[PDB]
This record gives sequence, C-alpha cells and structure tokens, in this order.
Amino acid sequence: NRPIGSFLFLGPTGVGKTELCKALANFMFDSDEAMVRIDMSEFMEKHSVSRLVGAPPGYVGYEEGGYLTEAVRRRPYSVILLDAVEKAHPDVFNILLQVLDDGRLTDGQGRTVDFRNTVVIMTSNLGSDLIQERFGELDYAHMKELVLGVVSHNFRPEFINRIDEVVVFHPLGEQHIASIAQIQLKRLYKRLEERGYEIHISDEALKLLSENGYDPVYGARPLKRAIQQQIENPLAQQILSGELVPGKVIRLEVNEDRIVAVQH
Amino acid sequence: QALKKYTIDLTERAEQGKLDPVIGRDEEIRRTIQVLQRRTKNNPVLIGEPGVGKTAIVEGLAQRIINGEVPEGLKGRRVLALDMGALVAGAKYRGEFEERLKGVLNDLAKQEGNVILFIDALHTMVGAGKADGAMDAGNMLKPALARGELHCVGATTLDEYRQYIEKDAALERRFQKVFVAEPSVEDTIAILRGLKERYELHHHVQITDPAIVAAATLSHRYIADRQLPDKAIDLIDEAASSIRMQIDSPEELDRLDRRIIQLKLEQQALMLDMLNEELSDKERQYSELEEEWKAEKASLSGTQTIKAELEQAKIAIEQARRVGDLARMSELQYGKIPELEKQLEAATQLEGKTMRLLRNKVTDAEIAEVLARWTGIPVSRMMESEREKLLRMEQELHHRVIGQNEAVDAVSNAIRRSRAGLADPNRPIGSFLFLGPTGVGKTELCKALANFMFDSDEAMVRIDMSEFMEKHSVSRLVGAPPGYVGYEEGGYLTEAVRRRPYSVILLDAVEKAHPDVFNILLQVLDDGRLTDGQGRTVDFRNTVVIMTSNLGSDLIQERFGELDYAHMKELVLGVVSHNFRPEFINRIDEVVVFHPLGEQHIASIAQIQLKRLYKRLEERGYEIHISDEALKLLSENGYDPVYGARPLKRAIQQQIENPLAQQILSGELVPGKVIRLEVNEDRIVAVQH
Amino acid sequence: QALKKYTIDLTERAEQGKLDPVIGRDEEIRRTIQVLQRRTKNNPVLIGEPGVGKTAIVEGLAQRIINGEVPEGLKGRRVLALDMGALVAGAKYRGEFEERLKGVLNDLAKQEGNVILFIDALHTMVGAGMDAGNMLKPALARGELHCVGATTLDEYRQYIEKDAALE
Amino acid sequence: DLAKQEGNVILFIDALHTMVGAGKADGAMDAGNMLKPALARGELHCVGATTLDEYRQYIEKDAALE
Ligand SMILES: Nc1ncnc2c1ncn2[C@@H]1O[C@H](COP(=O)(O)OP(=O)(O)OP(O)(O)=S)[C@@H](O)[C@H]1O
Ligand SMILES: Nc1ncnc2c1ncn2[C@@H]1O[C@H](COP(=O)(O)OP(=O)(O)OP(O)(O)=S)[C@@H](O)[C@H]1O
Ligand SMILES: Nc1ncnc2c1ncn2[C@@H]1O[C@H](COP(=O)(O)OP(=O)(O)OP(O)(O)=S)[C@@H](O)[C@H]1O
Ligand SMILES: Nc1ncnc2c1ncn2[C@@H]1O[C@H](COP(=O)(O)OP(=O)(O)OP(O)(O)=S)[C@@H](O)[C@H]1O
Repeated sequence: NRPIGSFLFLGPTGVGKTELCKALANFMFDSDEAMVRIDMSEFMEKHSVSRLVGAPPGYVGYEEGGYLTEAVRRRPYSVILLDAVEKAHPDVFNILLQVLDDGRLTDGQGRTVDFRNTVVIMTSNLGSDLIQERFGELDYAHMKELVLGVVSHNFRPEFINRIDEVVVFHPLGEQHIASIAQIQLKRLYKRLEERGYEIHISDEALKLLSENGYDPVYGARPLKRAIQQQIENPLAQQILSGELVPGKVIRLEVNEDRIVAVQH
Repeated sequence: QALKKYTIDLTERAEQGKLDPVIGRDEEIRRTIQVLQRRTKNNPVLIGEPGVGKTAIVEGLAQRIINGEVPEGLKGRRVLALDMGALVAGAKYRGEFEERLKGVLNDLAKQEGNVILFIDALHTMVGAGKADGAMDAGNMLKPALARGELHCVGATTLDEYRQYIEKDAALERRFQKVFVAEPSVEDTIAILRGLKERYELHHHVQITDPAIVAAATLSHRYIADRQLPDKAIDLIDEAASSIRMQIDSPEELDRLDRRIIQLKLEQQALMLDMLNEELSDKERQYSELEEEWKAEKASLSGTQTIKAELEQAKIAIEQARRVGDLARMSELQYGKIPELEKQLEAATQLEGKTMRLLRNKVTDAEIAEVLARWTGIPVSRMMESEREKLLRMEQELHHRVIGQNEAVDAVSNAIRRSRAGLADPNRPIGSFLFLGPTGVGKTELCKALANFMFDSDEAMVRIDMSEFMEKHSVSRLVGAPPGYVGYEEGGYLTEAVRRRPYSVILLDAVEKAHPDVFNILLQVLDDGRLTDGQGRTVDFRNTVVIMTSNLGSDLIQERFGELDYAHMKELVLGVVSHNFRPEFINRIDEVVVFHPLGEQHIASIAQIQLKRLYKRLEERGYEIHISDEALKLLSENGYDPVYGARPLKRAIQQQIENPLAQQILSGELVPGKVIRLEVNEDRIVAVQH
Repeated sequence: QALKKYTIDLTERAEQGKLDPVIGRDEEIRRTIQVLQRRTKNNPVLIGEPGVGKTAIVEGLAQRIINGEVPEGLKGRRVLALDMGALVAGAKYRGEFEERLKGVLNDLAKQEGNVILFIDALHTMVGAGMDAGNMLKPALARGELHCVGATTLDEYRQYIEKDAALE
Repeated sequence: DLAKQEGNVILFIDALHTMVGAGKADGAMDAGNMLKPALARGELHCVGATTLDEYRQYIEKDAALE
C-alpha cells in the first residue's frame, strides 16, 4: 500500500544527489533520460499542481491530463525525481501526501493511476548551514535528528511522517574529489575517443587539479569547471589548429603552472 | 471473392520483396506471436510513439512467416491488410458499411483460422462507422474478438490510443497491449547497418559506415522532434538525395557556362578580336568537363545496375532457400556472389579513380550538411575560413569590442569548445554572469557575439529581467499551467528555443527581479531541459545563457585600482553571496568583472562610432573625412567614469547628427564630395570639397 | 476517370504556354526536387503566407519539366494538382467523400508511379469528418504517391503538429 | 457551348457561395466543382454577386476561388 521507497535527501549542492538518482536510472534502465523528473522549483505558485495532476473537467487542457499521471499510467516502474522541492510553494506537498500515503492519485479524468512500483525520491538542498556547521565531530544520527528538526521547521509535521528514510549528505574530502576527477577524465576520454584522439595524462596533473578544484564549500562543480577551463581550453585550442594528429599518444603533461599536451 | 475487394495480402508483397527487412526485434515479435496463438483474445495491439516501426513489426512478422522462422502453428498463415479506406467507401445507404464488414467477418470465419488480420490506426476503425445513430465497426467487432475468431493485429500512436480507444472500454480490453520500446542508439546503428543496401538501390550511390554511426550519434543528440530510427533514416536518405542531384547537376560547369555566355555576349557586342579563340578554348574546356561528367555518370550507372543485380541475386537465393531447388543454390552462390563482389569492388575503385569533379559516397560531412541545414545546429567539420575565423575569435571581438579582455577570452574559450565539441552533453554550452558598471558594452558584447555566430545582431532572445519584479513572471516566460489562461499558447522562452534550437539567450538587468526568479535558471543550467506548461521538455544544451548585472559596480569603480583580478573576483563573488543564493552560483561558468573604461578605449569607441557612421552614410552615399581635433574634443567633452560610455554616445549623437542632417537635406551636402568634419570654435563643421 | 473529374494537367497548360514563366526561387525548387526523389517520405510541403506564389513555384517546376532540367527520375512524369474542397463539398451521407478519395488513389496506382501530385490547403485536409489523412496514410508512407503541400506557418503549427503521420 | 463561343458569352450567375456550398447531388455533381475547371480554363469570364459575409464564408477560403 505504499510506494517502494520515498526518500528525502539533503545537503549542500553539488555533492551527488541528482547523480545518485541518475545513477539509479542509468542502472535500472541504462538511461538517465528514462525516469520522471518533476522540476519542483518551478512550482512557486499554486497552479502547477494543476499541471502535474491535470486540469479538471470544464477547463482548458482537459483531455491530456497532468504530466505525472500520463507517464506513470504508461510506464508503471519508473523512478521519480522531484528535485529542489524546498522552493515549491510550501503547500504543493499535499498532492504528495496522497502520493506517499498510498500512491494512487485522483487525476483529472478520474482514473486512479497507481504509483506503488515507482520510487519517489525527493532531493532538497536545505542542508547548507547545519551540515557545513557541524558535520565535523558529529555522528550520522544526531545530524539526522537536528536537520530533521530543521525540515520540521520548514515543511509540515504531516509530511515527514510519510517519508521512508531521510538520508542526509556530507561535504566531500579531497581524495573523494580526486576520484571524481578520475571519473571526469574517464568521460573526457569517452567524448574525445568518439572524435578519435588517444589521450593520456600526467598523474601529477591529477594532484595539480586537486590543488585547483578543491574547496569544501561548493561541492564538486568547482572541480568540474576547473577541469573545463584548465584542461579543455588549451586542449580545444590546440585541436582547432589542425595540430593534433589523430593516433598520437596525447599525454596531458604538466607545465610549470599549467597542463600541456604532447604529439608523440 | 469479397476478400480481395477490401483487403490486401501482405505476404503477396513479401513475395514481391518490396518491404524493409526488419532487424532486431526478436522480443516483441515473439511476444506478438504468443498473443496471436491464444484460445481467446487473438488481439495484439502495437503501442508506441510514432516512427518506431510498428508497421514494420508486422511487416517483419510477414517476412518471418514467408521465410518460415515461426513456430509450426503459424506455418501456413495469411496476414491481410484490412483497409478502412476500402470499407467506408460508398456506404451512403443505411446498412451498407455493416454489410461489407460482416461479409468480411463471415468470410474470415470461412478461412478456418488460418488468416491473421492486420489493421493500422485501430482508433480510426473505432470511429469508422460511428454515424449519428448508426453502427460502427466497434460494436460489430465487440463479439468477434471476445471470442476471438478474428485474429486482429493493432497499430497506434500512444496519445491517440489514450484519447480514442480508451474512451471505449469494451474494445479497450478486447486487445492486449504490446508496449513497443523506443529502440536504443546501438540497435538503431544495427538497423541502419541493415537498411543500407535498399537505399543504395534507390539513390544509385554508396554509403560509408562511419557516416552511418555518426548519423546515429548526431540524430540522437541534437534533434528532439522525431524519434529513432526514423530521423536517422531521414538524414541518410536526404544526404543521398543531395548527392544524387550533385551528380546530375556541376559548379565548375556552371562557371564555365556563365563564362562562355558572357564572352559570347561580349563578342557579339564587339561585332582586335581574340575572343573567338578564348571562347573556343573555354567551350572546349567546358566540353571536356562535361564529357568527364558523362563518363562518371555512365560509370556509376553501370556500377549501380550490377549492384542491383547482386541484390536480386540475394533475393533469388533466398527464394531458392524457401522453395528448395538443388542446382540453384550452389549455382547462384558460387557463381553470382564472388564475381559480382569482385567486379563491384573493381567498379568502386574505378569510381574512386574517375570521380574528380564530384563525389559519390555518403560521408559524414554530407550528413552534417543535412543536419545543419535541416534545423540549425552548427555541426559540420570545419572548413578553413570558419575555423581560422574561430581561431581569431578574440581579434574579431576587438574589431568591435575594445577593452574588457576577460570576457573576450571567456566567450572565445566557450565557443571554441562548442564548435570543438567538447561540451558536456548534460549542460548547455555557455553559462555566464557579467558584473560591471552602467554602460560598458556588455549588451553590445553579446550582440557582437550573436553577430559572430549568426551574422545577425538581434537574432537572440533577449528576455529582460527588469520587467520581472514579482513572482508571476516565471509564469510569463515558461508558460501557464492547464486550466488557467495561458495553456493554449505555451510559454515564451520555451517556444523561442523550440523554434530556434541554437540561440544565444540574454537575461539582462538580472539584479532587478525577486530572488526566486532564478529557479528556471537552475533547471536550465542543471540539464538543459525545461518543461513548459504543456508538459514536454525543451532542449537547451545547444544554447548559451548570459546574465548582465551591475551589483558590485560601486566596488568595481572603487577598487579596480590597487587590486589584481583574483581578489576582485573573490570579493565580488562574496557580494553575489550576499545577494543571490549559493545554490545558484555554483552553476555559473565564469563570472567576469568589468573594469571602468580608460580614455584610450573611449577614443577607440569614438572611432568605432565614426566607422559605423561612415558605414551608414556611405550606405547613404557620402564620402566623409574628419579633422581628428574634433575627435579629440569630443573625447574631452564626453568623459565620465561614473556613467560609462553612453554620455559619449549622446554627445556624438547630438553634436554630430544635428548639423549633419541639418545640412544634408538642404542640398548643401552633395554625395561624392569630400566631407571633412572640421571644427567650429566650440562645435563641428563639415565642408563640401 | 476522377483525374478528368478533379485534377489539372499543368504540364498541358505550360506545354501550351498558358502559364507564367516563373522567375527565380531556384534553391527552393532544387530542394523540392531533392525531396521528390527520395525513397520514403516523398512529400514536400510549402510553408509561406498565401500570395507568395507557392502555386507558381510548382508551376515553374512544371515548366522546368517541360524544359527537362530535371534529374533522371522525373523525365516523363505528369504533375497534377488537386483541392480538398472539391472532395469535402459532396458529403451528403457517410461514405461519399471517401469513395472519391479511394478512386483517386486507384487512378494514382493505375498510372503506376508516373504522376506527381499537388495538393494545397493541407490544413484543410486535417478536418473533413477518420476523414482524410488516414486514407492517404499508406500512399504517403509507401512511396506510391508524391504529394506536394502548400500552406501557411500558422496553420502548420496549428494543424500539422497534431497527427504525426501528417507530420 | 462556352467552349464553342470561347469567351464570347459573358455569363452572369449571382450567389457564388450558394452555387458552391449548396448544390448537393446524389451520385452526381454540382455546378461549382464542374465549373471550377472553367476557372482554370479561361472559358468563363463570368460575374458574381453576393453579400459581405457569405463571400468570406464560402469563397475566400478556397485558393482557386480566391
Ligand atoms: N559524488 C559524485 N559522483 C559523481 N559526480 C558527481 C558527484 N558529486 C557531484 N558530481 C557531479 O557534479 C554535479 C553536481 O551534482 P548534483 O547532485 O547535480 O548537485 P546536487 O548536489 O544535486 O545539488 P542540486 O541538485 O544541484 S540543488 C553532478 O551532476 C555530477 O556531474
Ligand atoms: N527495425 C526496423 N527494421 C526495419 N525497418 C525499420 C525498423 N525500424 C524502423 N524501420 C523503418 O522506419 C520507418 C518508420 O516506421 P513506421 O512503422 O513507418 O512507423 P510507424 O510504425 O508506421 O508509426 P507511425 O505512427 O505510422 S510513423 C519505416 O519505413 C520502417 O520500415
Ligand atoms: N570595448 C568596447 N568596445 C565597443 N563599444 C564599447 C566598449 N565598451 C563599451 N562600449 C559601448 O558602451 C555602450 C554602453 O554599453 P551597454 O552594454 O550598451 O550598456 P551596458 O554595458 O549593458 O550597461 P547597462 O547596465 O546596460 S547601462 C555600448 O553602446 C557599447 O558600444
Ligand atoms: N518566382 C516567381 N516569379 C514570378 N512571379 C512569381 C514568383 N513567385 C511568385 N510569383 C507571383 O506570386 C503570385 C501569387 O499567386 P499565387 O500563386 O496564387 O500565390 P501563392 O504564392 O501560390 O499563395 P496562394 O495560396 O496561391 S494565394 C503569382 O501570380 C506569381 O506571379
């Protein structure tokens, strides 16, 4: 009688929340863009209720339903992402009270689309102050309790009765970000091998990127745009010369203060 | 017999071999055959978004029956294409459609369960005979399908299944769903690898497999309108059409023919000569190029005829596999396959020798031509002028934007990565924040970027945030939900990008709005997807989002001196941390800061205004020079760092345009005269010499 | 012979010089010829406000066929135009529009891949009574018809984005 | 007979919209679609007469009848 699992993730941004959800979808179907993603930060007024569940009889777009009950009448085993849900108009969640109580849903035309094989995931980012304040020297449990009280300030007490487990994230350490950088260089090797260039890297350049992209306060995206600038710009610079012969081992080796490529 | 009067044997057309061979699809065709051989409800329906080959699934069914790859219970079946266009035809008298239809019913009951009924657009049959107080085929196929002596096979679009058949619940549960899946990218690759030879039989040309896999990759990433594999099919066919018409065209022959008609008109006007000889040489060159064109056409024609005979050999040896002739098998194989393969490869390398003027094979460059023309994504491999133009992006910017090198370098890096193709396929291309004082060329920078990319100034969806100073304006720009008023229209920005896929978006004056207008921006910079009111996504990955605010401008003019760039960006980034939400400023690519202008740049800007002024007035047709003392005095009269460049602009505007157009329409300023913009004692004078 | 009942041999008219020697527009004519020599999806539509002479563009194409400027799939074809209002206006009862429509398709298959069709008012063909697009669905899909559209951009975004087979 | 005179006879028929959108016949045609050839055959220099509204209803919507 309840859907499979209904989780409220927390944290500061850029730590992997959306990636956990997309990792689930890219596991469960081998696709990021086969899921249901309702961008809940749009819902700053009380209308988009009537875009997700449909508009009642005697109104405009009647015979095409909401967005949610369409594609969960279609594919009964999906995994919903409701990202950034803390910026909705704070009573859009009563729709979600039905959704997480039983996972039937009274739509426009009346047909109770049934959710109970579809993972509701909510991902907020309320955990800025509290997690950046006291993730050090605290356990998982008291953090969960205290930010749970914080969300009780924000949401309704009606609501977190429903949520299956409110798992709370932590900011990243440096070695984590080095592994992130490993993954980013793997996807770069992916994007450039499709274009056709064998590229290696100085392993020291990993450490220079660790010196580059690290800050504990913004999550993993500073690493990403540091990779963007301080790798791609000399790379796509020298590519557009016609300089880089395909087939050569393009080892990304460090400069004195930068990273350079070789053609050997 | 009433059967051929309204139906079409598909297995007839399979024996014709006109049909697409269907590759992949073991799972749904096995599933459809399982739903065919039941006791009751002999009624599979094919459901999925259009283009995914639902017609081809039944066609591949018929091909596997004729080829005999089915279970034994179907060996002997007859798939028939029932036709609503046959059945509705002349039913103007009462009880005429129903008479025809029940004739079909009883004659398929005659067939002793050896016939499979195929209908496309089953919703059309549901609303087929539904006249005002009559009987349709819906309430006539209600009995013959709950018993299921009539082995129906359905085909529908997903939305109109929902509107049309699910209105009628009894004929909803007569049928079993088969949810036909969106085929994968790699399955699409395989299907395109199979469908090559039929297309080459059509377009008389050849196709290269990297262009095939590139067609799959490009069509899957950049379009969002149609669905796989159909859009890839259309790319391939469209490139083959362009190549066929390049073959039967050529452009050097066009230049030589325009040259010989120009020299012929000149020679007839002259009737010293020499032009009889020049015209004879050019017409001989044109005739040799034309004869080369005809030789290439004859060569590719013979190559295509023998490739067509190869494909007929493939069809004939499959007919020998079904029928079972003895000498035909080894004869067709060991004779017809290796000699036609080796001389078809000999004709292919002969083409590679003789094709000089034109092209013959389908290459990825042709595919990317079709894709760039087809919607507007700048895909193709770089020619020299555009690529070296891109390498000198910074130079072209400072052809129009003196000063503020930071943003020049930033956007230059952005678009070099874009046309380089190293962007993130889950983020848009450009995502920037501009912070500077009032009037320092930010808007004109972005306008020049548009004019670089597009040769157009305002083909950019400038959406000014200054209007948006309460919360509703998100629902201005993205749409309004169903039920309320703005559902019928759709949003503004979302239709802007769905119209022009590859654009440059500005969010000017982005200090003005309430701080929660920045949530659509979060979704945009998250995935490049945006869902408007009607409930569909719109691709923003091939776009560029740009914001221009003026937050720390007081601190900029205060402390651009005695600071580097790093502490500048650090302190003003903290200033944005005062203003905006930190959840947002993670998303931004670079937040460049704009220093106030220096007087040298101000003089350069004045030079730019003189250049565009000379441009517009030479369009008017005037030859205008200047005493540079007037430039110096205009520079001296229009300097204020607190207000930016536009005071110089209005000073130029007034103190130049007023005496100018004051004396133009007087007839004083005559075109063709040297117009020296000299000075008055405190003003500007122009002379006519 | 519904071709005698509903169609106009424009090749006859320009063959007798009845028509405009239409000037220019050669890039678009060429892209239409590109579309008209495909294997599938063999139907161009023409998007523009009425009075820009899309009719005349097809007319100039027909004059080029009279000239024989075409590639080797079009030499010998006969371009014939058709209205939908000539078909809708005779619908007293059920099944009278559609006998005409299928007899049209019987003449089209009867000429055996030799006739290029023109139809303007494509957005009209959306609504006639299912009614019209579904009977033309196989011949539009299976290469056995070479329909040429003519409509306006507003009617394109209003009508033709609805039926995907119509797209 | 119009082909016999070749534009010598200049006919008049008022209420063109009536002659287009009301001539219903069973297994038979109207005057509208049988004389719509004479539109694009030049044997028809005919004159009409209507009201402001019905012209816009049944005449301006067709291309040839425009
Ligand atoms: N642990 C991680 N593993 C892999 N990639 C990561 C990880 N953390 C961040 N990233 C990358 O950085 C991006 C930011 O992660 P997100 O989860 O999208 O941000 P967030 O933490 O969800 O906060 P929001 O959703 O943006 S409010 C991801 O899309 C990945 O590209
Ligand atoms: N796996 C496949 N094998 C063979 N042909 C295929 C395959 N997938 C797609 N096609 C071809 O792609 C085209 C599109 O498929 P269609 O069946 O025509 O689309 P559809 O199933 O008819 O759906 P709609 O609504 O009619 S577009 C046809 O020409 C098919 O032959
Ligand atoms: N380096 C430059 N090269 C060329 N023109 C420049 C340069 N710097 C400033 N300008 C001019 O400065 C004028 C004012 O700048 P704008 O971008 O129009 O105003 P702004 O910079 O957007 O600031 P606000 O907030 O709009 S007042 C423009 O007309 C530019 O032509
Ligand atoms: N390339 C061209 N050369 C000469 N005249 C042209 C050309 N293109 C269009 N025209 C003129 O445009 C006029 C418009 O007439 P129509 O063909 O009826 O207009 P249309 O562009 O077809 O749109 P509608 O729906 O038919 S009003 C024709 O009479 C032509 O003379």
